[PDB]
Amino acid sequence: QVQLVQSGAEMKNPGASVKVSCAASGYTFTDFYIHWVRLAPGQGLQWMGWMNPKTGRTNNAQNFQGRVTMTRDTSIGTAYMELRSLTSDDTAVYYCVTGGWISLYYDSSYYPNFDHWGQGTLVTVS
Amino acid sequence: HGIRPVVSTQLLLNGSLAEKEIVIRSENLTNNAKIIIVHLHTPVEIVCTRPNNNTRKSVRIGPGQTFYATGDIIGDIKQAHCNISEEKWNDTLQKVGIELQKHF
Amino acid sequence: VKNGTVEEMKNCSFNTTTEIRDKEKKEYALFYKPDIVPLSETNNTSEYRLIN
Amino acid sequence: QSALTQPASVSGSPGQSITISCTGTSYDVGKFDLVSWYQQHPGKAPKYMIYEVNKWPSGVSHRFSGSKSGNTASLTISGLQAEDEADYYCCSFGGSATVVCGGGTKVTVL
Ligand SMILES: *[C@@H]1O[C@H](CO)[C@@H](O[C@@H]2O[C@H](CO)[C@@H](O[C@@H]3O[C@H](CO[C@H]4O[C@H](CO[C@H]5O[C@H](CO)[C@@H](O)[C@H](O)[C@@H]5O[C@H]5O[C@H](CO)[C@@H](O)[C@H](O)[C@@H]5O)[C@@H](O)[C@H](O[C@H]5O[C@H](CO)[C@@H](O)[C@H](O)[C@@H]5O[C@H]5O[C@H](CO)[C@@H](O)[C@H](O)[C@@H]5O)[C@@H]4O)[C@@H](O)[C@H](O[C@H]4O[C@H](CO)[C@@H](O)[C@H](O)[C@@H]4O[C@H]4O[C@H](CO)[C@@H](O)[C@H](O)[C@@H]4O[C@H]4O[C@H](CO)[C@@H](O)[C@H](O)[C@@H]4O)[C@@H]3O)[C@H](O)[C@H]2NC(C)=O)[C@H](O)[C@H]1NC(C)=O
Ligand SMILES: *[C@@H]1O[C@H](CO)[C@@H](O[C@@H]2O[C@H](CO)[C@@H](O[C@@H]3O[C@H](CO)[C@@H](O)[C@H](O[C@H]4O[C@H](CO)[C@@H](O)[C@H](O)[C@@H]4O[C@H]4O[C@H](CO)[C@@H](O)[C@H](O)[C@@H]4O[C@H]4O[C@H](CO)[C@@H](O)[C@H](O)[C@@H]4O)[C@@H]3O)[C@H](O)[C@H]2NC(C)=O)[C@H](O)[C@H]1NC(C)=O
Ligand SMILES: *[C@@H]1O[C@H](CO)[C@@H](O[C@@H]2O[C@H](CO)[C@@H](O[C@@H]3O[C@H](CO)[C@@H](O)[C@H](O[C@H]4O[C@H](CO)[C@@H](O)[C@H](O)[C@@H]4O[C@H]4O[C@H](CO)[C@@H](O)[C@H](O)[C@@H]4O[C@H]4O[C@H](CO)[C@@H](O)[C@H](O)[C@@H]4O)[C@@H]3O)[C@H](O)[C@H]2NC(C)=O)[C@H](O)[C@H]1NC(C)=O
Repeated sequence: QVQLVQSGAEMKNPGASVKVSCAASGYTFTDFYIHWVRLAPGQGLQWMGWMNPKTGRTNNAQNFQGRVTMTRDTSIGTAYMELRSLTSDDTAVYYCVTGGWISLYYDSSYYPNFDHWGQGTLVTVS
Repeated sequence: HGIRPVVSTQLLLNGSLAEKEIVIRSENLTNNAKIIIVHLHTPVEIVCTRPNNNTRKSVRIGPGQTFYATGDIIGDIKQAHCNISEEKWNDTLQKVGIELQKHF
Repeated sequence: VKNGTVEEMKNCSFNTTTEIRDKEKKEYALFYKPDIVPLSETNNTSEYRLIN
Repeated sequence: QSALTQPASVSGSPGQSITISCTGTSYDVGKFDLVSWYQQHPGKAPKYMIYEVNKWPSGVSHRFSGSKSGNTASLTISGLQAEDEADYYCCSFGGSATVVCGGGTKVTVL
């Protein structure tokens, strides 16, 4: 029932920015966080940032801080992430992942329950 | 007794308990202006918390003395709140009801 | 960030007298909204005072 | 090393259980126990196997299990099969509210 359909392979040159989108269904989109993870070849899973679709707060790992920005719109129910200062090492597969459940009373951003995964986009540089 | 110098306005926190029954106390229950104290037989547990993860900033103000203030919220923004077990609060409130009935 | 039942605070930047008593620097700190009041009849919505 | 320390090798055979370990700093996964493990077949998105060190979600086989102690958290595969030919990624609470993931362990029917 859950599905996160994503954009296509956004091949781009170094120096520019790459913007990926993942459209959500099944889950009530405002209820669950969206985390982002990256499979850089050679390296393992590499985590970029979370975003609260209900509030809009975002954070990034120190490798990505200041380099990644995110946005969405809850009516359509689609999520976006954009990466600045693209380079060759960013050639990787981006994956849009959701969970845990958002609450006003206990923080559950960092709770790494990547419940459902989108099919991917092959970002290639270049 | 080891009296608690507790600061609390609408509810009494970590206080002492009555030995056998819930108690009500007031200088004159006829007056609408006078406060009425209620003292419980068993406690009703309350838990409060800040889910916001503050970081303590250290600002310097003049000769050496520091002024501390909230820095960034390292984490997601969340609501500070309190909790009470609903059924136990209902039971305690209805029992204070029976004790209010003895005077009304 | 959208407001609501989240208890958003105000990021207030202000000048301080540093350890060099007759010299100053800009400094920032986050204060809860009840701690903060709009300034004065010389009205500017972007400028504030502590409630004291 | 970097991010999360994790092995990259196989140490078992079909029908035998295999245990895999994960580690960061004491500020990292050793703090809370917020851990999860994922399983990636080639050309597929990683599936969701273990969460909070010792729990698992619906639809997942009972074979997988895990534990932690101090700064080390581990995943245990029970009775390897041919379906286990995959890569297994550790992920956990990353400190300063971040989340991090490790290099990944290849698994085979060796
Ligand atoms: C103070 O106080 C306060 C209060 O007052 C508090 O707060 C709180 O807290 C708590 C604690 O934590 C919390 O809790 C949480 O919760 C969450 C949520 O839950 C909920 O929800 C869900 C969902 O729902 C939805 O959907 C459905 C379908 O499905 C539908 O139908 C409905 O309706 C809903 O809807 C939506 O939308 C709408 C629109 O309109 C609206 O209306 C609504 O509202 C919404 O929004 C659900 O599901 C749930 O339920 C469940 O659960 C419960 C509990 O447990 C139970 O009871 C039930 O029954 C169910 O169950 C389950 O399970 C079982 C077992 O056996 C089974 O059988 C069944 O079937 C089911 O399945 C509710 O309702 C949640 O989420 C959480 O939990 C989670 O997480 C955690 C953390 O991480 C963990 O630990 C756990 O374990 C879990 O996990 C899980 O999940 C997740 C997600 O969820 C994931 O991630 C993971 O992985 C896992 O998974 C699993 O499961 C799932 C399900 O869920 C599945 O799917 C899968 O596959 C697997 O299997 C928790 O619980 C709460 O929330 C809060 N509140 C608020 C308001 O916020 C505080 O805290 C205090 N403080 C202090 C300091 O103390
Ligand atoms: C409370 O309020 C206080 C203020 O009173 C806040 O403190 C301030 O917070 C600011 C934001 O974090 C911070 O500004 C930053 O300072 C650093 C200093 O090193 C500076 O480098 C930053 O500059 C980048 O960001 C600004 C926008 O903020 C951009 O306009 C600027 O161009 C810079 O972006 C470029 O460089 C980045 C690396 O620095 C790149 O990652 C980024 O992609 C971008 O790249 C460009 O070039 C690329 C090609 O090379 C291209 O691909 C790309 O598209 C771009 O063109 C920034 O100015 C203040 O320093 C800070 N001040 C103090 C006193 O702390 C505080 O955060 C508030 N707190 C809360 C909780 O709200
Ligand atoms: C609520 O807020 C509080 C306060 O912010 C949060 O607690 C804080 O959490 C911080 C962690 O995010 C923690 O910071 C640590 O500070 C120490 C200095 O005292 C510092 O050493 C730590 O940095 C190392 O560890 C982190 C992981 O925790 C690594 O990501 C980092 O890269 C550092 O490790 C690197 O250096 C080690 C020593 O050389 C190496 O062994 C290690 O392999 C790693 O090497 C790689 O990175 C190098 C660059 O760093 C690179 O050059 C090298 O080549 C390798 O690639 C860390 O920053 C605060 O101490 C802590 N504060 C308190 C008061 O608790 C709390 O988490 C928040 N709550 C929630 C729920 O998040």
